[PDB]
Amino acid sequence: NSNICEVCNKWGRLFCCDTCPRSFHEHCHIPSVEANKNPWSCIFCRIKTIQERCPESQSGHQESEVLMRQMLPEEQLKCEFLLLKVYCDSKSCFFASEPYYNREGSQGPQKPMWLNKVKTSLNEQMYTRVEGFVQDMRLIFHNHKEFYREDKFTRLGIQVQDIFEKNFRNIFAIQETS
Ligand SMILES: [Zn+2]
Ligand SMILES: [Zn+2]
Ligand SMILES: [Zn+2]
Repeated sequence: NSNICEVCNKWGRLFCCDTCPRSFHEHCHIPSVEANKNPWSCIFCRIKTIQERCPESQSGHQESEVLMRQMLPEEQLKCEFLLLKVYCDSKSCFFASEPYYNREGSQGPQKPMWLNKVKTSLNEQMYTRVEGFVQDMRLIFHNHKEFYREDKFTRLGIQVQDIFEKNFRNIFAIQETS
């Protein structure tokens, strides 16, 4: 197995996947690495299994259909993995914890949002459809773009949203378009 966490790229107290060479810190994995379970399979492995069991699950889908899906176990897993893919990018640090807003010429958002809040919400089964999770994820970046206006820091929101959107299209097999 790897000697660094797959998400944050640091060494430490790592839990190793039994079916692939990835490793994870306990709370870097989503869901948090399970207490017992030998063997243990990471989220990357669990998602690959879904695909392998239903190869047709990779044919293209419409986003509008994906968003209306209820959060049954497989859709819950897919949202967890998509959230983890965002945390995998180091620029996710900017969006992880609760933000505050005090900048001359801007007003904070009406509904603040952050990655750790989405993480808790998934853990607590607060989303009933995929739409709930995707709306909160996109709100993170939209709030950032609006607040930072013409400061070049706005680009961080664009960058991390692009990771999100690429991974959303991949994980939920969104039909490719120009
Ligand atoms: Zn880590
Ligand atoms: Zn694995
Ligand atoms: Zn099948």
